[PDB]
Amino acid sequence: FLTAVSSIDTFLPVLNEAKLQWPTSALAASSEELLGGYVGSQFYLQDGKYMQFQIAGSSNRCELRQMIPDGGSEIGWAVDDGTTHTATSSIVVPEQVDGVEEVTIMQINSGEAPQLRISWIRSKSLDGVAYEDFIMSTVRIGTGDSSDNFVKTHLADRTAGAMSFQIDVKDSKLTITVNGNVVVNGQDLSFWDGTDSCYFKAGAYNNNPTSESATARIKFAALAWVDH
Ligand SMILES: O=C(O)[C@H]1O[C@@H](O[C@H]2[C@H](O)[C@H](O)[C@H](O[C@H]3[C@H](O)[C@H](O)[C@@H](O)O[C@@H]3C(=O)O)O[C@@H]2C(=O)O)[C@@H](O)[C@@H](O)[C@@H]1O
Ligand code: NA
Repeated sequence: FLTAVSSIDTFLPVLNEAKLQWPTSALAASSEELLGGYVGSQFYLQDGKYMQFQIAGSSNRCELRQMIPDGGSEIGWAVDDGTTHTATSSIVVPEQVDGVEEVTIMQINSGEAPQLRISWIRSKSLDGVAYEDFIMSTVRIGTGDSSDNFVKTHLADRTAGAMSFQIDVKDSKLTITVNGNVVVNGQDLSFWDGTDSCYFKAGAYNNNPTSESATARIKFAALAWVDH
């Protein structure tokens, strides 16, 4: 028997501003359904406190997608609209099973391309330095596929305990704070000026696994998004 995330108060504010995509982008449950007790192995309250996401398969997801609050439709904002767009979370990333290679846990996405992904990564070299079992940001600065279109940053090695995140977008600039420490300040987003379809996401989006059955698993102790 699985306990629903909505059975406690902690996540109601974000559930009131999200729909859930599972197991792919086009299959969704509404904010109303989430608030009404949506539950399953993919999305349940673990140990009385964690909004836990689980998903297997290449490019499959169990992921919240930002909505206008209070039964609203899909949100679309812009990096240069003047509003500060802020997402906060506290995440326990447990040990990922063999075959899971990258799990996107927070995003800024849009109708053109992902402006930002925060992901857990098993192993990667960045700017000449090898990192293992760590949290990375990937920012798009163009629409191409080569590495020149991205800025990738080692944010923090994965920790045993909960790790806090804050993503702030204001006036075409991005700041990321992890465990209270700034890890990216003033990253340019101006390529995306005028893109009015941006939105936050969070959960588990399974990227390039080497086994289709390996289940990615991510636990949120807190999640919120706000415009201010
Ligand atoms: O060394 C590198 O940086 C490796 O990057 C690989 O290309 C990445 C690309 O940089 C980026 O991470 C992209 O991200 C996509 C994501 O996985 C999801 O599919 C979706 O969110 O869309 C993202 C996007 O389009 O921005 O994924 C690719 C990738 O293949 O994983 C390769 O170039 C690799 O050879 C290289 O080592
Ligand atoms: Na765990």
